[PDB]
Amino acid sequence: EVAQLEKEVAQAEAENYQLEQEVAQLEHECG
Amino acid sequence: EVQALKKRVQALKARNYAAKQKVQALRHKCG
Repeated sequence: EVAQLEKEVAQAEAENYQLEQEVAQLEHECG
Repeated sequence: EVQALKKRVQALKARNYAAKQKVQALRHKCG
């Protein structure tokens, strides 16, 4: 369902947003 | 669009999958 996919996209987006923050930080401190 | 959101999910998961590995790789590298 559209609603299901939307909650799934929002799920991925939420994680994605965090992953990029952590990667940027970890790289900024290490990389 | 269902088909549209599905590709959104896949695109996100594709980036999420890569980012997740990066975060954990970075946690190993400098965690």
